[PDB]
Amino acid sequence: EEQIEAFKSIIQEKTSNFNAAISLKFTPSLHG
Amino acid sequence: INDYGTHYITSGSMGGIYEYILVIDKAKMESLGITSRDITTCFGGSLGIQ
Repeated sequence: EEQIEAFKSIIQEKTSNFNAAISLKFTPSLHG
Repeated sequence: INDYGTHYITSGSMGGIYEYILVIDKAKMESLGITSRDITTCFGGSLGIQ
């Protein structure tokens, strides 16, 4: 009698985020 | 020698023989191995300058 078993399990996950917010308001009739 | 044998009988008995042999042998071997590994890494941070 001979018996052999082999199991394999691999899981991968990656997440990346990036934001960018910039505002400009110049008022020394002139407005921005 | 071949016609009359290498030896002759000098004594003995005229009984019966009963020889019974009952031999058994068993060998059982089991091996089980389980290995599990998990690793998780998360890093996140935001910056604010205004």
